[PDB]
Amino acid sequence: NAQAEEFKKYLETNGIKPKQFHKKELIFNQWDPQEYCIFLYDGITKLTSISENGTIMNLQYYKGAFVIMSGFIDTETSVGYYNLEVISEQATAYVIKINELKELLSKNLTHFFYVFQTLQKQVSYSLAKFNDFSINGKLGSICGQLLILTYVYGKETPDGIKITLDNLTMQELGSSAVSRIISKLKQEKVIVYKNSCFYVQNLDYLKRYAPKLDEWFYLACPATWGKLN
Amino acid sequence: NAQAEEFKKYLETNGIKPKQFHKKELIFNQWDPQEYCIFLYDGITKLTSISENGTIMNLQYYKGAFVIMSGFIDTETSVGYYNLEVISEQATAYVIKINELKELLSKNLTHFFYVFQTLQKQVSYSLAKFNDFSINGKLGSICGQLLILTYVYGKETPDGIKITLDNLTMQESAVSRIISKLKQEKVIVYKNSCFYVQNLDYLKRYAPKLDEWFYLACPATWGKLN
Amino acid sequence: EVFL
Amino acid sequence: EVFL
Repeated sequence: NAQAEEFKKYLETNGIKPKQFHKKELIFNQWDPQEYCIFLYDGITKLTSISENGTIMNLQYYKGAFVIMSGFIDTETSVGYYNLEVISEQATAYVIKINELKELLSKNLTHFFYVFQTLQKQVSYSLAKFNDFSINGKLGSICGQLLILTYVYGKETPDGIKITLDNLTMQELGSSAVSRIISKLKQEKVIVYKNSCFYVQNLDYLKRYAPKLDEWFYLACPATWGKLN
Repeated sequence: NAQAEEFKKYLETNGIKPKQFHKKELIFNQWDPQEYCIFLYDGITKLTSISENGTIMNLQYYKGAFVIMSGFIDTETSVGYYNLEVISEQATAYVIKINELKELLSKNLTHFFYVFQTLQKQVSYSLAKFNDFSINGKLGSICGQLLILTYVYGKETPDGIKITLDNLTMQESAVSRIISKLKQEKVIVYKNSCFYVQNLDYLKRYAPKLDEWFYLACPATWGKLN
Repeated sequence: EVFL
Repeated sequence: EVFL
């Protein structure tokens, strides 16, 4: 990316340092009263929540570059008791206290806008995904998720668009009724599970059944959307 | 709400004036080439999208004071082909073109933060809804929705907390069956065309994360029944 | 506020 | 970016 790298160098000019994490570590946790702004620069993470039993539920996955905040930018209070867990083997993240970012973001507007429109990408992402469910149910939800992963991670290959994610990573990505659905979707040759990776053969099928997540990605990341379209 | 009041004053201060909106009018639509930042000061609205076929899908509702922006603040392109339809009898809203908002934001940051944090509530709201649903299946989602409605529209009454939204919006397979459970369980009561609640803590038990979210995002309104 |  |  371009604007993420310019946000990186802006943070480094002002003295914010990158921290490195390894799988399973928490960049922030739901018990820390200090709330943070994480500029995830490289790696894959996931937002989790722990219930009364103590089981972990995964709510959202984020790849670098992206911004994740544990608190409201002004109140500094929790937006939800959530943990940000690393799942990629290693991750690079800039951890900024919620207090300081307001002063950093004020000095430069273009980098404010950058954080602003990352929230917009998340808001619109959630609305798009709800929508595709409201139209096609879990078929729309699963095709939508496969379409995003294809766009972000695809490499065209003889067999299909390989979703070049790490074996361990895709396994945990995909309580097993969805896998059952996958075997149904597989039979109609939209996807093939080959070389220990998913290969998409009919992207148009996914786009037709998950249209608003396809629209979302086009409006939110047209350059990425353009390579496979 | 002092903070919402502040925003309303600040935009006027700079030369922007409120617009009134009758029910069914669109403050913006999905075919407009121009994107807008809407500061919905009063009234109720819904976001909608229209499919190829032409079917309307309701995606979310907004009560004032709130901010809805149809374009990315930087690129000025659509965040999604959505319409903002008034469903209350009337609504007052300030309609700002997305290219003009950055000039006001070029001046001050305090206000800019107020809008930033409204997005955060939106983000956490969707995360809260996913969590409850995943934990308590469809029972959690509807009780989640009833509890939010109970927090914003809930009126203490001897029969029970009345969800003070008329039949128009209250009526707006599985859902019918789950609701029958709720009424059978004496958690909810349906008299005079709108639901009443007598086991608020039952809704709270099966939508706990959503209850957490209202507490953290709208801590005054939460106080009303806790 | 938000809902639904 | 965001996914799932």
